[PDB]
Amino acid sequence: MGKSTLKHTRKIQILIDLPTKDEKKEVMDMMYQWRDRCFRAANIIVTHLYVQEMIKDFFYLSEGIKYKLADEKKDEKGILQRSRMNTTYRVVSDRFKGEMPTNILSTLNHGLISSFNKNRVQYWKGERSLPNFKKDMAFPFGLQGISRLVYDEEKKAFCFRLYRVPFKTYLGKDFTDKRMLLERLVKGDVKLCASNIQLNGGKIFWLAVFEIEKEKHSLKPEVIAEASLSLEYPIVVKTGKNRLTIGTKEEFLYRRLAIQAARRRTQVGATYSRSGKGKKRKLKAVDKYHKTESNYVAHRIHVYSRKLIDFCIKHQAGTLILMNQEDKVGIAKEEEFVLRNWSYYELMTKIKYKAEKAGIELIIG
Amino acid sequence: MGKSTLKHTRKIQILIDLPTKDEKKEVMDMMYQWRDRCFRAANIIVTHLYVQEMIKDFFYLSESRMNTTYRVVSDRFKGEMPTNILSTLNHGLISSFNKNRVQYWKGERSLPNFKKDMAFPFGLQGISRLVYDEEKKAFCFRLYRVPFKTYLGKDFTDKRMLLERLVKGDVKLCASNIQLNGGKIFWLAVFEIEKEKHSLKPEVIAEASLSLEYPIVVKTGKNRLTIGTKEEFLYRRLAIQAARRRTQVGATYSRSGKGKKRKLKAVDKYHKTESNYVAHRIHVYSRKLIDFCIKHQAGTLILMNQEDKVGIAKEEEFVLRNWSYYELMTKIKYKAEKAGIELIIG
DNA sequence: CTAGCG
DNA sequence: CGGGTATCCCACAACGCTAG
RNA sequence: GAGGGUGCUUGUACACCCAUAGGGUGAGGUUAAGAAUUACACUCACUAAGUGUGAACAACACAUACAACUUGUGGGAUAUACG
Repeated sequence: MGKSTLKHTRKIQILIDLPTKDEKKEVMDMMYQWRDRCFRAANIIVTHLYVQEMIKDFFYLSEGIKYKLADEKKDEKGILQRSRMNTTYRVVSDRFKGEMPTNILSTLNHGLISSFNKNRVQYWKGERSLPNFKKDMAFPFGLQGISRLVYDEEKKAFCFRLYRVPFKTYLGKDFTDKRMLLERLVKGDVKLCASNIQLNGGKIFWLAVFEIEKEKHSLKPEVIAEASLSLEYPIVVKTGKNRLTIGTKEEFLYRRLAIQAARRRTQVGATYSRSGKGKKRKLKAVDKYHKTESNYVAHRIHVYSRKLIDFCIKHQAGTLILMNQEDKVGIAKEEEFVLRNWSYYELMTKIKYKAEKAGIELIIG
Repeated sequence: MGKSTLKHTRKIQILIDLPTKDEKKEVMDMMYQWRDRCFRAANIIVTHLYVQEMIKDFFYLSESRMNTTYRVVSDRFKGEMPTNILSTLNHGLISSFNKNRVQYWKGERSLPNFKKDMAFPFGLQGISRLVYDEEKKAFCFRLYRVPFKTYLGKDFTDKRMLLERLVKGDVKLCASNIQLNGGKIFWLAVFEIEKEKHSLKPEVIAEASLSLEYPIVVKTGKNRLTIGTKEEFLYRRLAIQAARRRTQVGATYSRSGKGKKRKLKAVDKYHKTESNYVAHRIHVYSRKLIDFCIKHQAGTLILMNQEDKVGIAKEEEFVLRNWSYYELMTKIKYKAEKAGIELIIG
């Protein structure tokens, strides 16, 4: 049987549940410590995974031995004293024990070794650099971190202990969207995957990864929906005599160009702002647009994707084909403006995963 | 007390100085083999040097410092790879590791690794017979027994002048690089140029003029530099003015009877800080003009009146007005006297 | 509840 | 041409069990 | 008046607020000058924001309509700004 669930990530805001300020500050300092140690750990993992492969390659070219990475107790030619994943986990645990819980490591190391194997051939060949994990990386954690999850009616918020630190859930005015999903996890009706935890300027965010089941619709795959993507009209869709124009040039392209105009306005004007105090202070004004472009284009892409899938659903268009997308990709790679200003990879992945969630099969021509 | 010599890097195109195309093809494929060898060797030195330093953390394997790696790579690619290049590369990698050891310890930065398309390093010994050829109308040299001819084309940039001073020896060359991008051979050279003491030459004429869309624009020979732009100087003006208007509106609707000073101190402060803002802006612009004069050894600076009558003027506000503004001229004169620049009112 | 191992 | 950085494309992941 | 704060996260307007926030500072290093002092797109850091109760810059409670809500990690790539 195939996977009946698709992964999803929700942003639930969680707040430290301690009565006083100094205890909250202690928790927050401990979590900044967790983030910093996790980033150091991830660097350590990728370096430690790069090193022994070069040891293998050096030995191979020196004396032609087919050395391999495995437990020597199970392989004659192996160079490692235990399983490789245990090697990286053990070295990182030894270097950083007693500061952050070891499940951050036991869930980070898996993610890094899984990706290193798939980038192995390119690291041997040489078109990729060793990842340089950033300091704002969210530290991942597993289900061993959630315990005693319950609904406390005194506070009307979900309460749990994330590694011996309590947390109430600040769902706010979300009594229908995620309030149900966590209730589904208290009593065992939804599955929670190993999640990530963000820290952004005094607010904690629990990027919970669930497994949302598909939605069985009244779809007729014989009905075919034709969509055309352009930087003049974002989405144009056909279904027999039914057509919906999704988005406008003014709303998407012209807004994005105005936003870039503001960013360039500010970059030009930053030269004569408060100087003599470092680069960060001068470029505070352009820090303001840290992620404004990405967020606006992201929301517009999401709205277009949802409107298109709703178009298919209301017409029961069980199969969607994106017309002539190969030609558009080809011509776009030659013109800088479209590639920079026509986010087609994000729109493509959004449409693919939404259509695969909703049961609409997507074919690209 | 920084280093008296500055380092500049130029990207120049270099061709094989050979008559037949087949010879060029062989030379270029041999250079590609060189690049592959340098890539593998560099990865080996970085990883193995990391291993040797971090040995105590490598317990999970089965059961000077330069020389071991140098001999290993020498037996690795002897004959197929100029050992001078390998020695330069090993020196570079060990130096970089020494510089970044502290960051390597803490887990701050992972191990920097190289690529298939890295430009291979070479010392001064690789380049031989660096002479400027008139018959071939370019610069020619022999990189590891291989003659090579340089291409500048219709290059009006500083590359030709740098090449002339280099072949004349006025500029020292440092550890360079050779890159193979898009079927083209390029030379990434690093030049050690002594910072000649800049002295004010009174013959240099610097013309300072105001404009309608640049706060200060200054001309000096073929070097052109503008200081600021109208929106930059006007943003803060509009911002403070809007703040003053809004604060006035709020105060008029605020609680009265507590004193007129408590009501209009915000307005007085906004006007005063506007004046201080223009003072600081003139200060920075004057500093930039002085730096422009210094950077081109301009001993004489003259500010053009450029007033005229009617024409295009008398309608536009001519941002920065005219040289009658908030002690602008007196400040340029003071800073020039501090720098010894000749100032003649024009 | 946390830490180990593949 | 310097880091640093705003975005684009493009790939991958988001464990599972046992024992003190 | 742009821009922001609170109103779960993102977008649009929204009521209450902050706003010279492209500002006000603080720390370290470097540099120039006889000094005051200046300068650094050097590095780092801090400081404003709904209403009520509350001595409180403690805490708790209440706090918009609409659309969206699969996000993180990494690499490759170009561009803008400045030197």
